[PDB]
Amino acid sequence: TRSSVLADALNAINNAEKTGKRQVLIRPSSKVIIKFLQVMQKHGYIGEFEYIDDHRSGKIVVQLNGRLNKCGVISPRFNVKIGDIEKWTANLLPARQFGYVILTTSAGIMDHEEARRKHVSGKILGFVY
Amino acid sequence: MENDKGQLVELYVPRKCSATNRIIKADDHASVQINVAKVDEEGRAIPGEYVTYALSGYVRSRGESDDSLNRLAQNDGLLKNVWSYSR
Amino acid sequence: VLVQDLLHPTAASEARKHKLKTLVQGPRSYFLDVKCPGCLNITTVFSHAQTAVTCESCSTILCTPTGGKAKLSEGTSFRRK
Amino acid sequence: SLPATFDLTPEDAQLLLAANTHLGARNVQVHQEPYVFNARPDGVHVINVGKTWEKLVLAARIIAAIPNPEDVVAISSRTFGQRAVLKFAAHTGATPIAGRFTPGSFTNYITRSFKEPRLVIVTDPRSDAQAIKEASYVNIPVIALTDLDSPSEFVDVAIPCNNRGKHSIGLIWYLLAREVLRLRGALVDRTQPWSIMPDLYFYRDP
Amino acid sequence: PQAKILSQAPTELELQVAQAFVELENSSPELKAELRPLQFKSIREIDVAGGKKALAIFVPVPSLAGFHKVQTKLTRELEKKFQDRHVIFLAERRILPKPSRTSRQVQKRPRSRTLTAVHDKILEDLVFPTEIVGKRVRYLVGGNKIQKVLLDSKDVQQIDYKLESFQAVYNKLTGKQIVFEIPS
Amino acid sequence: GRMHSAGKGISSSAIPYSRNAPAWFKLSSESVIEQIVKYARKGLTPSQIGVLLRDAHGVTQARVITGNKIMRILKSNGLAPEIPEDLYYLIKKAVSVRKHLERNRKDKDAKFRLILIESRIHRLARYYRTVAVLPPNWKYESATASALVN
RNA sequence: CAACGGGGCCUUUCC
Ligand SMILES: [Mg+2]
Ligand SMILES: [Mg+2]
Repeated sequence: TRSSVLADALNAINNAEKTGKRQVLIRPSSKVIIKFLQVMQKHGYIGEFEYIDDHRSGKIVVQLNGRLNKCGVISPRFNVKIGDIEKWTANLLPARQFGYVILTTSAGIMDHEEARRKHVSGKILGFVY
Repeated sequence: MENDKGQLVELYVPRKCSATNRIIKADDHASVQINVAKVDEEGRAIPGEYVTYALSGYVRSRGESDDSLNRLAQNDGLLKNVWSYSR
Repeated sequence: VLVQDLLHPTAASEARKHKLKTLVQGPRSYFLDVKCPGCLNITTVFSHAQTAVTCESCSTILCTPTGGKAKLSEGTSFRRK
Repeated sequence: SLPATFDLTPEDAQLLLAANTHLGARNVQVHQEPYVFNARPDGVHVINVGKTWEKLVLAARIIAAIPNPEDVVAISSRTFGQRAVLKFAAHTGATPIAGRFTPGSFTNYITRSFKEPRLVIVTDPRSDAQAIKEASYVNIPVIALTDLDSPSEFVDVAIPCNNRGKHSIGLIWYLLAREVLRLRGALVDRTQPWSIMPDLYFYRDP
Repeated sequence: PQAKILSQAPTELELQVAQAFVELENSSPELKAELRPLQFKSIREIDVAGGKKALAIFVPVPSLAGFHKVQTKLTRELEKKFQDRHVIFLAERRILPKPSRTSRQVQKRPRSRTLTAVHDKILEDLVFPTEIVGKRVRYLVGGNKIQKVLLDSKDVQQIDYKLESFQAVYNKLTGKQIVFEIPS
Repeated sequence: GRMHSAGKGISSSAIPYSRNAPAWFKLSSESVIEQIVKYARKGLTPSQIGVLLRDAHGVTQARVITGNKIMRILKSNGLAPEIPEDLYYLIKKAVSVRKHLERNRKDKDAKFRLILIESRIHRLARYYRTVAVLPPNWKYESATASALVN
């Protein structure tokens, strides 16, 4: 059954990117998906996304701009320490100068750059580049 | 990509597809560059004056180059009722 | 494709799609005012009725259940809500 | 960008209607073409002749944008389009390919072959898949007369027309040649019907 | 009577409307049945960009059904009484804050007291006569979110001219960007 | 889906987006509640109460019109059943299969189906015991299932 | 003067 709606959403976005579609519909569009999409949009990997509110869990339509190489989740959400953030980035990212590891922290969902300049840690949530 | 003191150190800054915004590689021999002549004052097809679109080998192989060209053309003008956003 | 308005699909496409596969799901059924051969009430009947609806003050069947939409007993006048 | 003079006219609109260009393929239509107007009964689909004209004008603009007329190659294997491409390359400075395509004409840089065009026009992608394949090999743009069931792979500019009809084939080629000539300036004003009468492009077996 | 419908400490912000609320009641005895028992509370004015102001008449909302039933017929009377003003009836709904990790324990924080749900009900009360047919939430590239509300074609002609007033009042009440449209 | 099969059915009700009663509905909330209590006194389950209500009347959903679900209304009025309705129907089906099996002893397909139905019953009863609908010592017994269904 | 992080006040809410 459905175990990670964030994983489903990111897989759908990855498939749409690989096929060259400039828009994608994802369901059921949870808050964690909203925050992940917000981080991706703020870093410019996706364009505008709009939340469809049916009285069910909802849907999200994202506009893709072709700048996304790959977004995916890390399941399970491993606990990541300050020293382990660097190891995760080295393992997951194509280069040290771009790409983003996204964490869910007590200060909110944010990328590893914001985590390192806020001196916060948490559980790993995904990546984007 | 540039080094310190702002010098462009990467050779061959590459083109991108006008439909998918992906890089046109040096070996992508299925890609095309479509130039459409400009028109003013009853035609005459001004030589050397073009509107340029890049279509990638992936789009062409998927057969989406036609629809992508329709959309891009109509976005730039050049076509009145061919492409519909809603489908 | 590779560009389409997923947020403003055509009404024809939304009518063609399955009732659950539309952008926002909703029922395709409706309700009907049936004029009974008697009087004193205009009877409300579900389109996809499962029960053989009878008159409040009579003994005629208004509809017979079917796999999908119910029939109308072959004597009926019906308005759609 | 194109004025109402470039816009479609009733005379060539009714010319297309007589040529039956709008009578598209049967319920089998490739789901890559929104060029299908409302579906006519008995299965045949009506092709939007307005979109046909607009795409033909765009393709003509591209052909006229190609600097050297000899670097434009018109390709037809079907007899319904062999005369069309021959007369097209007669009126325009194009290079015709009628009959067999002698595969290796874009690769294989040897004699008797290896034309190097900047553009290729094909009457039917299904029967001219070889030319389209070689164009995809050597970065050649493709304009194709595509019916609602014609494949769109490696086809850049699809002009919707009936390809079961020699009338539609000949008239579409005639219109393309006339319009590209008008862009080139051979025809000074876009009000004359270019008196050369459009039966030069129809195939005649007897 | 103002003394009858006080429901709060008398203030000049609402004295005029509470006095005018008696005149139609006196001149329309047939409206006594549905208008007599209902009673309102503090009313505040929201500036609109078109130089107008909107009177958000708040009610403690035990008896919101009465205002809903009589609202379509005294709204026009109220803008006739005083122009340059858009009159809207809102409920007064308590918000309980979401309990924190170190907060004290209160009993279960009913879902009707949540900030999201009360804002949805505020928007419904704002557009009472017209039923909402859809909602969307647009997250711009800049980072701000705007809520689009899709309204049905039926009965919308009583609010078609005060949609901007609705938007201004909602933005003042919440700080959240709203846009109304009627999907045709 | 299809807990005890390979089916992939998706057919279900698609209740409306609107959370309010339709504009053409004029019956009172108390009137529909009285109809509900009358049907329950007649002895109908909530499911068929809702079906008959929606068919012979204009009530699209007692939940949207009366503001309460049908089983909740029945419990509030003191007409709640001794066991939940779905568990009751599962136990009735299990009784029917067990009786059909004790006749003629050779329907191995019936034995398999009875195993499936009893597993379903045990899962539902476990859920009900966890949510405290059923007593913590409640136990489904094949020997008394008939005496419990009637 | 720019960016980044920290804290507090109302906004129906408290440290
Ligand atoms: Mg299982
Ligand atoms: Mg399924």
